[PDB]
Amino acid sequence: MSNISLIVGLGNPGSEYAQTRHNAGFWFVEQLADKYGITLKNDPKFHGISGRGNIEGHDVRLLLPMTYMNRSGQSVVPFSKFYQIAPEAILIAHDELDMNPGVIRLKTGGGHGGHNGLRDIVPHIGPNFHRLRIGIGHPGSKERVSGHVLGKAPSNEQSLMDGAIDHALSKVKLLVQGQVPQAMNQINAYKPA
Repeated sequence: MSNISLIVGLGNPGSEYAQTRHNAGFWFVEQLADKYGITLKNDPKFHGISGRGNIEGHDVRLLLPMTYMNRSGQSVVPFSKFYQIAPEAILIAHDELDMNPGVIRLKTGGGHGGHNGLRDIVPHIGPNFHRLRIGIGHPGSKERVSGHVLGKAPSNEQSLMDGAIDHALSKVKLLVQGQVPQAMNQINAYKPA
């Protein structure tokens, strides 16, 4: 299998969004970057914040689109094209309404599932990239989805999501080493302590 060589976190820019559930992907990638001492720098050519460095023996690029969520493809698409990174070598971390806080899954392929960041990406690179689906819960009804994803979780739910993210961070070594089925088994088996 392709090694994962580009890890993208989805989210919105600005301090008013930094703690909102829709930035779960940013939380994952920011934490990963700091764990391996990869510096995320302003990258206006690709409408994002990006870095590059060694993660467990492999040279990996990290990307945070600064386009706002619904326009994420304006960063991800030209970045991945410029560095000639195939979709199969890309992992995209994002919030997942259909899983609860504390649930985290690695998925390969498929569509956007209504996620408006993924919606802006799949059309242009196709579906065959990996996704880290970070459960943020669903608020009961369709009307309250926007307020849920653009709001801050309470403490209890935030701990659960943080626990799930910690767990996936510990499996990034398998991902960058090309052991995607192993990583999928091990991520998808997580349950909180």
